[PDB]
Parts: sequence; structure tokens; C-alpha cells
Amino acid sequence: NIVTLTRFVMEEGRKARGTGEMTQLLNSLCTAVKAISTAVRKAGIAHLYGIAGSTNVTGDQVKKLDVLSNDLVINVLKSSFATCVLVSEEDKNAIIVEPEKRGKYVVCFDPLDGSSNIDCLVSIGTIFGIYRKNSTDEPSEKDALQPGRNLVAAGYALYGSATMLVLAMVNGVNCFMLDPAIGQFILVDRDVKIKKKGSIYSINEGYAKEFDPAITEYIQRKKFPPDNSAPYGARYVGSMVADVHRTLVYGGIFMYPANKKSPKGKLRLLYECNPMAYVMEKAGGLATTGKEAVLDIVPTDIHQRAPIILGSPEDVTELLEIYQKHA
Amino acid sequence: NIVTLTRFVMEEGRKARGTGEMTQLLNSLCTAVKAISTAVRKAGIAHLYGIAGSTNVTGDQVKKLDVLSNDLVINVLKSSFATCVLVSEEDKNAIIVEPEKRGKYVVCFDPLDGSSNIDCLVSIGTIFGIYRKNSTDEPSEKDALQPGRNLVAAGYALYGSATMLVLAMVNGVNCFMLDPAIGQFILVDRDVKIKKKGSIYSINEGYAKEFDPAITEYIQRKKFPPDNSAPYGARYVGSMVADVHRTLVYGGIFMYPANKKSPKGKLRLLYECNPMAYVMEKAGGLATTGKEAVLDIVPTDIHQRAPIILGSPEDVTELLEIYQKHA
Amino acid sequence: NIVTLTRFVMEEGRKARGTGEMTQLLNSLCTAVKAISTAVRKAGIAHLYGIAGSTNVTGDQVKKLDVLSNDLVINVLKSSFATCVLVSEEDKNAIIVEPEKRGKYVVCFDPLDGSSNIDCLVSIGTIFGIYRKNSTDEPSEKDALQPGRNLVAAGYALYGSATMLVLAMVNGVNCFMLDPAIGQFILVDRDVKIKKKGSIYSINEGYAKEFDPAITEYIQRKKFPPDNSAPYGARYVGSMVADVHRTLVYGGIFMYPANKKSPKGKLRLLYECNPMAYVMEKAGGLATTGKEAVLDIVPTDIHQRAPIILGSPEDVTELLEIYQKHA
Amino acid sequence: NIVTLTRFVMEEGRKARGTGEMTQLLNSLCTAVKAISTAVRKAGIAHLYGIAGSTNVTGDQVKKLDVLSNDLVINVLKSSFATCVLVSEEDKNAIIVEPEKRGKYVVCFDPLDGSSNIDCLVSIGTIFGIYRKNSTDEPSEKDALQPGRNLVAAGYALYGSATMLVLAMVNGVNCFMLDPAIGQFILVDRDVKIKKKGSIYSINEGYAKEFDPAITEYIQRKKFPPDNSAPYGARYVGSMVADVHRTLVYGGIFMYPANKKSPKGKLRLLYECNPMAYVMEKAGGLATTGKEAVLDIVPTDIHQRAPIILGSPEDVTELLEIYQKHA
Ligand SMILES: Nc1ncnc2c1ncn2[C@@H]1O[C@H](COP(=O)(O)O)[C@@H](O)[C@H]1O
Ligand SMILES: Nc1ncnc2c1ncn2[C@@H]1O[C@H](COP(=O)(O)O)[C@@H](O)[C@H]1O
Ligand SMILES: Nc1ncnc2c1ncn2[C@@H]1O[C@H](COP(=O)(O)O)[C@@H](O)[C@H]1O
Ligand SMILES: Nc1ncnc2c1ncn2[C@@H]1O[C@H](COP(=O)(O)O)[C@@H](O)[C@H]1O
Ligand SMILES: O=P(O)(O)OC[C@H]1O[C@](O)(CO)[C@@H](O)[C@@H]1O
Ligand SMILES: O=P(O)(O)OC[C@H]1O[C@](O)(CO)[C@@H](O)[C@@H]1O
Ligand SMILES: O=P(O)(O)OC[C@H]1O[C@](O)(CO)[C@@H](O)[C@@H]1O
Ligand SMILES: O=P(O)(O)OC[C@H]1O[C@](O)(CO)[C@@H](O)[C@@H]1O
Ligand SMILES: [Mg+2]
Ligand SMILES: [Mg+2]
Ligand SMILES: [Mg+2]
Ligand SMILES: [Mg+2]
Ligand SMILES: [Mg+2]
Ligand SMILES: [Mg+2]
Ligand SMILES: [Mg+2]
Ligand SMILES: [Mg+2]
Repeated sequence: NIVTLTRFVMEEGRKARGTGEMTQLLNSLCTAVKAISTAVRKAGIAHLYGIAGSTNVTGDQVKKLDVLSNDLVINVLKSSFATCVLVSEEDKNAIIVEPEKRGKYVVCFDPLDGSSNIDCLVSIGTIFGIYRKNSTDEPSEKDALQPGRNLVAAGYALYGSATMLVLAMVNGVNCFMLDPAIGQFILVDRDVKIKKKGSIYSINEGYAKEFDPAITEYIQRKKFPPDNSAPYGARYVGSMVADVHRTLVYGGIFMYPANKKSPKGKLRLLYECNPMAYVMEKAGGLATTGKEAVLDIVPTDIHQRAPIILGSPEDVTELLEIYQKHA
Repeated sequence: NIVTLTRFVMEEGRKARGTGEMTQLLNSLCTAVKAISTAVRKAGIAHLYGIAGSTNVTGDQVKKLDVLSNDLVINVLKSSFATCVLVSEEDKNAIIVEPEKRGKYVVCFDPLDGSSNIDCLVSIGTIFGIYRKNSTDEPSEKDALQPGRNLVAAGYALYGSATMLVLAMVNGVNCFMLDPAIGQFILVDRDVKIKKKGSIYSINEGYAKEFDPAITEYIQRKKFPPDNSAPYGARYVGSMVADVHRTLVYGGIFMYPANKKSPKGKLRLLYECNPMAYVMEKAGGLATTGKEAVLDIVPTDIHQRAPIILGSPEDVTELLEIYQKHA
Repeated sequence: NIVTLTRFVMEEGRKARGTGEMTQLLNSLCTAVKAISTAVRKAGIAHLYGIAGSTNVTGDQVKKLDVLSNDLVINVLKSSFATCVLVSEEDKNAIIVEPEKRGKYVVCFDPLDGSSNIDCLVSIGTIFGIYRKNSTDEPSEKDALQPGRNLVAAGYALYGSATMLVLAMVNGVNCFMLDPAIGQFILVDRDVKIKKKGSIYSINEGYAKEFDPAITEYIQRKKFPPDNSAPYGARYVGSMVADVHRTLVYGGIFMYPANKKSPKGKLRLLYECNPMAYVMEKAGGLATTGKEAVLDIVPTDIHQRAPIILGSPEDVTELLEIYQKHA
Repeated sequence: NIVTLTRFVMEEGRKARGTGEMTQLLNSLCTAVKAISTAVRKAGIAHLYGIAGSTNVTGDQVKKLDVLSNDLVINVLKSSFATCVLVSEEDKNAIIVEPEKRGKYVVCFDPLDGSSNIDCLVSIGTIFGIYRKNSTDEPSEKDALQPGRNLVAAGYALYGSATMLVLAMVNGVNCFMLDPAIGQFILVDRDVKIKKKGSIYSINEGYAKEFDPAITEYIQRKKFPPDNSAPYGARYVGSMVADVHRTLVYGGIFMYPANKKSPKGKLRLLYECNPMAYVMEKAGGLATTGKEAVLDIVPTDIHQRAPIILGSPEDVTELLEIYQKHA
């Protein structure tokens, strides 16, 4: 039995006796992701470059892959009839869905993350988090400001050498590979569990001069291990989604901590940090700011930022211990 | 005018008054690259996971992405009738083409570079160097031992967010985007020049403990600039084809020096270093071991290794200066 | 609001408060159809012709597009956990599903119809019919032998200039276009209604010498109309699915009546005639053997054949009237 | 050896010692065909139905499949720099290429044949004839008025269940299947010969009332063979590129004679009849008006019509004989 993402979401909804709304939603996401992968890989680009002249587009009509992705997600999630509030990294205010189209879910998402790696063709992705609306209040931003522990679903798609969608829900993490020949995501790894202890460390060392003493001490120990074993390898793609996926698949540790330009960290809590922290915990890994769990921070601003350390349990705890030692 | 790789190649052929044999060769190579790009993106993988039944291939005896890539390249290039000797990373010996398919070209390639990245779905690519056979004797492995200065053409395909072929010949370097909807490479950057100076440095800092003092000093300048300017950012994908392509397009530096641990460096002279050094020089960059131009080494083994430092000419010149000052 | 086939089947199941099983089934069909379209269009055929040598397949391994289609349908329908009996034109006996995989539906299908048009690249398709199992008896052939009026769902996919899936259920017929870029069927025509009266007649006139007097009289009147208007155009692709689709879209009449080689007709009742007759009636058109409604014949053999006339109401009734006049 | 159209074309170029200009032209034409094949198969149609929003194109002002095809062909062929005069069905006048893009070839094409089939999704195709400019004067429409005997190359792409390019030149006819997974045409039938005699006849019998007595007599022989052999089967897709390709591959006959109604026939001499007659003769078939070889007519208008009867040489010879016996 081959298992497609479609069959799997549907069968899980049936196990949960859902009314179908969340199913509809996940199907939406899965379509929007295909639509993104295909534009990311440059299909149809010969039209941009005048294979057929220029008469297709009018006055001015084009999209940057970032704007296009954003429109795809918004419109496809709205068509699911499943959502009430969306938060996009691209919109300064939460988007409230029109009542005729309104369902009970809240979706925070990064439509295309890794934008410093776009023009150089390095791996980029899409990051998403889903909440049930709590309240019966007229929908509003407040419904987005839930801590990560309350996610129903979260994950990301990675547009790498191939396209992969990873999905975490209450019972674990499953990976599905996009077969672009038929437009199906094919379950390829079931119940994914992160190695306890990796041998790769992943951070931008360009900020070495602005790290705190604990990051600095940890990095040193990665290079010059007190016990004299082989040093961790370094890997920093520069796209959170790729660096985080490698982390999950290979083991190891990923860091984006505080720096002067970003004293509170760079990465966004809602659509970058929380989803990736939920995937990580369901896969038996950890996700800390250095001081507390990411999934426990109650956010107060939809574009709030937080420091993030995540990955294999022994590597992250090893880092927390340095923090606990310096404090 | 839209310009496809096939048209460009063919015009370049007529300007130079070639017999057609080398053009034949470049069309072949472009065909191999589209075929690998498709396998890499995972089309028809649904067949591998039992969608049409016959589900005993689960303990995989079937060929890996790298064995496929190799077979395509070797096969598509014999069928060009333009080559006599091939060297592939995956073959311990030079391949001597059958007399009835013999042509006058020698080809060095790394059918799929970035194998540690294969699993985690991070960018990977293909790299090639083309030479002419000078010798009038039987073709043999010595035919592939010609310094990089002698290259007639070299380049690489990156399988990243999208697939790009970058091709450098005597008159400079061009970038062609693969539009997978019609299987054409489209010209998108003509006559590419890297910038004098970057703000990115790329090296596996995991080996800090094995770094020679010049590397160590340079790295320190990048993080703690003595003149208090902005620190360079750090990126290491860990696929040479990706780090290199970023270096080309954004500027900056890429390093794989000898550590104490492995004294000649890790990267291979004939089908990793040479083609990349040639692309970089043709683009205005430099490519040095620290002590000499990469392209001037006389290779003595077709799997020989070399340290390589390549990229923006100011950033490489500055490192060169540290090496000297370390007398 | 763009509507994909996925969203639509799911939303219809939710309107009907289904438990999801039929939904699962239709999703299965929709995946299997994509898998078929892609093989039909020859993706990957370069491997057949040794783009990479021959080392992929072992001993002997290949499929004819007919056998491949059949395996796709069987395995994909079985994985839906929704079916109990399948009937394929390819299998002499009804297939009973294993109990661990057993749902309540019966599916009769032609995995790839139009086989005389395969080697010449003319349009071919897939035809399907679905029944609820009536009985509580241990599943058996008997569950397939239901008249057409008891179909829950039926339709076909056409592999033509583009790929289209047409689906009829209790409330009408909807057409969905396969966008091969993203693997989504996109609803493109809602509530399709056949023109009352066409201007095209479609039959193999090669059997003119073996038609009955009514077919002969009707054909004549198509060419030499008593009222002196413009004669009907002729069109006979030789694939039931294409000829039937044109009929639906353009109006007109399609005929495969009795001939000496086939006194009871050629086309199969279960997987060729019944599904196409259900689509036709839901679209406001007719479907008769000449003597009775197709959907009313209670079949007694899963491979039973029946004569078929179908299409626009005034054209078919006009033909029935000739039959009623000769009897 | 696998043989792609690009490689074949290029070898044919070197055997004949061409300057490269015509090869350039054929590569262009193959590129146009892949681009049309993609539009025809409906990739990115999800964009047209509002998947990324911006859903005011619903009253379609945007260009039809046939206007797109035309633009591609005209544009890809000017960019070859190999042509001076083009004639397209869709242009009432010959196009004279700009001096700076001028080459020596004249091209007659029907960018998308089978327009009555466009909607119903039945096969459609593209047809082309290439000539040399003899004249030394300014290029003009008269340059395209050279009889089919003068063709340097002609052929057609069928967009059917799959897409095929069939190319005929002085030494015969070859069939290339498009593998859309890598955008290569692969050689699959080399040096194609039609069979002496078929068992299929293809004509729009809707015009029976306007048929000349020879056609009428021949049709009668096909249904009621005087010698009591098996009656021919009948097929009429109604796309010339499809009926013709079936005729080529299975044998038999294809007819579009003059009816009383339209005395010169319907099909166009320069870009429908000529290229097909040339493919048929090069394959061992015949192509006659009933009174003369198609390829020998001196055209006098670039949109002139001709009756055409083509296919197996015994089946056409037999009709020719009826025409004579009708003195
Ligand atoms: N496809 C699904 N996968 C996993 N859990 C689901 C699914 N559908 C429903 N559920 C669970 O059931 C709850 C109610 O579902 P719904 O009725 O669709 O809003 C959800 O919030 C989930 O916890
Ligand atoms: N397509 C081409 N692009 C660039 N240079 C070419 C091309 N074809 C030939 N040349 C130059 O002409 C030389 C001889 O061509 P050939 O006879 O095809 O080997 C080559 O070694 C190149 O230096
Ligand atoms: N997706 C659907 N579309 C149309 N009708 C449906 C759907 N799902 C269920 N139904 C109707 O509800 C019945 C019971 O559905 P099920 O519980 O899935 O077997 C079916 O036999 C259909 O008549
Ligand atoms: N690729 C080719 N295939 C077949 N014949 C060709 C080719 N190239 C050139 N020829 C023959 O050589 C003539 C002159 O070639 P060109 O100089 O490219 O126009 C053409 O008119 C053809 O007859
Ligand atoms: O260049 P920096 O500061 O290391 O940040 C790169 C990071 O920023 C982001 O692009 C912000 O989304 C992440 O994808 C990535 O990890
Ligand atoms: O893990 P390391 O030692 O940094 O190796 C990474 C390098 O190895 C290679 O995979 C070998 O080709 C290169 O692509 C890449 O630069
Ligand atoms: O060649 P004939 O006898 O006209 O029959 C062709 C018919 O047979 C079938 O191939 C049988 O499925 C149909 O697809 C098609 O209508
Ligand atoms: O409906 P008719 O008159 O038979 O015309 C069909 C013919 O017309 C055309 O569409 C005109 O190109 C041909 O493709 C086809 O043979
Ligand atoms: Mg973003
Ligand atoms: Mg982001
Ligand atoms: Mg390799
Ligand atoms: Mg390598
Ligand atoms: Mg069949
Ligand atoms: Mg059939
Ligand atoms: Mg036309
Ligand atoms: Mg036409």
C-alpha cells in the first residue's frame, strides 16, 4: 500500500471523526504547496523571456515569487471554507476572512521563507501553523496570539533538490515527497524520530562578535571537543527550512540566537519558530530560546521575534546546561 | 529574442567554424543535465513506492540517484561521438571510448556533486570540464591530465530551488535557467562578472582545529574586522556546486583548504576544482590553492586532490596576502 | 473561487454526510487517473530507448500501457479501503477484494479504452462506474450485476489534446481539466447540459452492409435530409471515450449498434455502455439500445455486450422513432 | 544509442555540410513544438481559473490556444535567423522577416490544425513545409509559391494521447516521440514506409450528397466490396494531422475531395496539403487531387485550396482508376 498525502489526511480525519473542515484545510495547503513548488522550479519562465513575443500580459503584469506565493496561500486557504484569521509574514495586520467563507481555524504561515537564497537558487520553503479558534468572539488578531503548545498541525514544505512536505500533528511527524509527475505527495517516512545526538552544528558564525558567552562556549566545544572526539561538522544553508530539515533528518543542532541587530532574535515566533518547534518536539527533539520552551511563549504581537535553538535532545540540553551554568 | 542553450551553442559553433563535433558534445551534455534534473526532482517516484503494485523492491536493490546520474552522463556523451576519454568521480579509471564512437574531446565530470546532501534534500549539482586531445597516440588516462588552463569549456548545473546550467568558454560565462515545462535552458544572464568584493565567506568551520594559520587569521578578520566595518556573513551549504554558485552570483569567498588532517585538501582537481576555477577566472574571480593558481597545477593522478580558495578578487587577494605574510 | 476535484468531492461528501468512504474512493480514482495520463503522454520514455543504457530493469521488466493502466486502477482502488468487488475489462472474473481492505462499493471500469487508437496516438480514456453493495452476502460477482440505474457515480477520463475527467452523480455532471503542472483537476464546466439537438453523427460506416433498416434509414436522412437543411457532419474517432465526449460537449449522436460480428453489439454493458449512459442521462441526453434504455438492462454476465445509441434527446428519439416505425 | 531530434538533426547537418543555418531552423521548430505541446496539454491553466487570485479574467480577453501557437511559431522561427518569408494560416499575408533577422528559408505552417476539435479535446497538431529561396530579389509572397516538389523538409507534430514530431526530408521519414519529462524528442521509428494497402478509409461522409461519382463509387466498394472480401473500417477524427498520421502508421486512405459545394476542396495547398503529400510520398504513399500529383501543382495564392486524397499506394491507385474510368 502506497499512501498519498490526500488519502492519509482523509483517513486521519476519519479516525478523528472530524467534520471534514480540517481535512479540507489540509488538502488546500497541499494544493497551494504544489502550486508554489511549480513556480519555484521555474516552469513557464520561457514566457518571461519572450518565447512568444510579449503580448500575453497587459500594461504591467508579473509577480515576484514571494508575492505569488503569498497570493496562492491566501486564496487557496480562503477557498477551503475552513479559516477565520490568517497571519502572513507578508501582511502587517492579521487577515480576517469574510464571513461567507469563514471556518474555525487560524493559520499562521511564511509563504516563502529563505529570501536571501532566492536569487542564488538555494533551497527555500513554506512554513505553516494551525490553531482552532477558541472563543466565539468576533474573529480578530487575538486568535493568532496563542502559544505554540496549542497547535493542531504544523509543518513546512522544502523546495530543495526535490520537494518535500513535512507534517506534524498530535501523534507524530510524517514526511511526504512530491512526485511532480503526478502531483502526489507520497508518504515516505513514517513516524519520524530525530536522532538523540547529532554530529552537525548549524549557525551563522558571521555574528560571532555579538553572541552571548554560552553560544560562544558551545561553538568552541563543537570545534575543540574537551573529550577529544571528532569535531561537529558545520552546515548553514541560510534558509531556516533547509537547515531545519537537515536537522530533523540527520540530527544535530540549529541556532538563531540574540545579536545586536536582533537582541530578541531574528526569527518570527508565529510562522517561523513555533511551527518548527512543534515539528521538533513531536519528533522527540527540543526547541528552546536558551531560557524557556518556544511552544510556551504566549505571543503578544503577530510579528514577534524569538531566539531559537532546536534539534537533537542531547545537543540542545548540552547548550541549555551551558546557559544554566552561566546564569 | 529569447535565446535557448541549444541556439546559443549552435551560433557559438558557427562563429568559430567548428566541424560540429563539439556542438554535438554540448547538446549532449545539456540533454544529460535535463535527464538528471528530472530524476533528482523525484518524478515517477510514486512507482518506486508501489502505486502500480509489484511492491517487492522495498529492500532497495535498485540504483541510487548517483549511479543513475553517472550512467546518463557516460551514455549521453558516448552517443555524442565527440569524445575519446572520460574521467568520472565514480570510476576509479579513465574510460576509453570505443573506436567506432571515438571523437577528439576529453571530459572530466562529477555526475552528482553534494552526496552528503542527497538525503536531506539540499541543493546538489553536476560539474564538467572539457579538453581537447593534443596527443596523437592511443587515447589513455594521461589524456585527461591536462592543466585547467587548457580547458575549452567547463561549468555546472545546480539542482536547487530551480535548475541552472552555467557555461564558461574562452569569451566568458553565461547562465541559463531550465524551464522544465518545455525542457529548454533559457539565457538569463549574459557575460557574467563576479563583483570585486563580497560580504559572504563560506567554509566548514568544523575543521577550525585543523586550519593553517592564514585561514585562521582570515576567518578572524571576517568576524572581528580590525577596521570595525560590518562582519562578513557566513554560509555553507556543503554542496560545492551551491556554495560556488552563490559565490559567483552574490560575490564573496569559498574555501576548502588543507587541514592538518588531510594535507592536499578534499576537493578533486580534474572534475571539481579545475572546472570551478575556470568558471571563476572567466568571470573575473580568482582561484588559488593559497600558493598557486589552481588552473596551473599539472595533475599527476586523475583523482588527485587540491586545496581550493575561490571567489571575489579582493577577498581572495586579501587571503593570498595573509599566506605570504605568513611567509 | 477556483474549485479543484479534491475540494469538490470532499465538499459533496460533506453535504451528503457520507462517512468518507466514497470520498476516499473518488480521491483514489482521481490519483490513478493522473498516474495514467502521465504514462499515456510518454513521460520517461527516454529510459525505454536507452538514454542511460540498459541497467534499470532486470531480467525482463516492462509494461504495455494497457496492463500498466489496469494495475494502477486495481491497486489504487484497493488502497482506498472502499471497495468489495471490482470488474475490469481485463480480467475474466470479477476481482474480490481481501477482507482487510474491504469497503462497501463495487467498481466496474475500463482501465484504458480505445486500444485500436493506441499505436497511432489518437485519444484514448478510462471509463468507470460505481455501485453500493446491496446485500450482506459474502461479496461475489452478483454485486456487479446491477442495472445502470443503480449507479452512484460514473464517468471517464479522456486523454486527448489535454486530460479531462468527467464525473456524474445524482445531481448532474461536472467537467474537470487536469492541470499537469500541479496535478490538479480544475472544475471547468458546471452542471453540464447536452444540446437538445446536435448536427454531428458518429458511427463506423464500415459496417454499412450489416446495419439494420433503421440505422440505414437514419444515416441516409443525415446525408439527404428530407427537409433540405444542411446534412449532419460525420465524426468517428474510433475511441468511445472521445466520440462520447464530443457528443456531450458539441451535441449530436453516437452509435454502436448490432452487426454480424456482433449481433448483440460490440460495447460492454458494465464498463463501456452503462457509465456513458449514466453521464448522458444526467446531462439531459438519452441512451438506448434501439429497443430499451441501457440503464435498465439487468446484466447477467459481467462481460455482457449491448447495442448503444446516445446523445442529444431529439436526435436519439428521432432514431427510436425509426425503430418504432419499422417494428 | 538513444537518438534525440537535436542529435539527429545535427548529424544530418554535418553529413550534408550545411552552414548550420537550416539546422538552426529545425532546432527552432522543435522548440516551438514543445512549447505548443505544453500549452495544449493545459499546464498552468489553474492560473487562468483564479488559483492565485485576481479573478477578473473571467470574460476572456486573453489569447486562445491558436493565437498562442501562432505567436510561438512566428517568434521562434524569426529568432532562428534562418528565414526570410513565412506564411501562416492565421495571417492573410506573407510575413517578410526583418533584414537583420533574414535567412534564406521560406516556411509555410498551420500553427494549430484541427480547430473544430479544439473544444472537445480531440487530437490537434501543427504542420510545416520548408523551402529554399531561389529568387535573388526582395523576398515576397511569391517566394512561398513554390510547388511541393521543391520542399527541403516538411512534417507535423501531433498533440494526441502523446506528442509526436514526424519529419520528412530527401532521404525519408522518421518519427520522434516527445518525452515531456525532459523535453526531448526521441527517435522511435526510423525510415518509415507506409504499407502498400490498408483496410481503413477516412472521409467526412456528411458530404455524401456533394460527392463526385468516383468518390461515391469508391466509398461503395469500401462498404460493399464487389469481390466479397472484408469491408474497410471507417475512421474520421476530423483533425487532418490525426487522420493523416493514422494513415501513415496503419495504412489505408484519407480523403478531402471537392464536393459540389466547395469546388477546390477545403484543405490549403501550402501548409496543409503540400507538407502532407511530401511526407506521404517520402514514405511510399501517394497524394493526388484525383487528376494530378498534389506536389506538382503550381500554387497561385498562398491561401489557395486543393482537393487531396492520400495514403497507401494501392488504395489511392484504385481510386485514381475510378476517376479515369469516369473518363
Ligand atoms: N484530517 C485530520 N487529521 C488529524 N486530525 C483531525 C483531522 N480532521 C479532524 N481532526 C481532529 O478533529 C478536530 C475537529 O475537526 P473538524 O471537525 O474538521 O474541525 C480537529 O481540530 C482535529 O484535532
Ligand atoms: N559550439 C561551440 N561553441 C564554442 N566554441 C566552439 C563550438 N564549436 C567549436 N568551437 C571551437 O572550435 C573548435 C573546434 O570545433 P570542433 O571541430 O567542433 O571540435 C573547438 O575546440 C572550439 O574551440
Ligand atoms: N463525495 C461524495 N459525493 C457525492 N455523494 C456522496 C459522497 N460521499 C457520500 N455520498 C453519498 O453518501 C452515501 C454514503 O457515503 P459513504 O458513507 O462514504 O459510503 C454515498 O453512497 C453517496 O450517495
Ligand atoms: N540539419 C540538416 N538536415 C538535413 N539537411 C540539411 C541540414 N542542414 C543542411 N542541409 C542540407 O544542406 C543545405 C544547405 O544547408 P544550410 O547552409 O544550413 O542552408 C540545406 O538546404 C539542406 O539541403
Ligand atoms: O542571514 P541570517 O541573519 O543568518 O538569517 C538567515 C535566516 O533568515 C531567514 O531568511 C528569515 O526568514 C531564515 O530563513 C534564515 O534562517
Ligand atoms: O563536509 P565537508 O568536508 O565540508 O565536505 C563538503 C564538500 O564535500 C563535497 O560533497 C565533495 O564533493 C563538496 O560538494 C562539498 O564542498
Ligand atoms: O473499430 P470499431 O468496431 O468501430 O470499434 C471501435 C470501438 O471499440 C472500442 O475500442 C471497444 O472498447 C471502443 O473504444 C470504440 O468505440
Ligand atoms: O468538418 P470537415 O469539413 O470534415 O473538416 C475537417 C478538416 O478541417 C480541418 O480542421 C481544417 O484544417 C482539418 O484539420 C480537417 O481535416
Ligand atoms: Mg517569507
Ligand atoms: Mg521567513
Ligand atoms: Mg559525485
Ligand atoms: Mg563532488
Ligand atoms: Mg480497455
Ligand atoms: Mg473498452
Ligand atoms: Mg490552424
Ligand atoms: Mg488547418
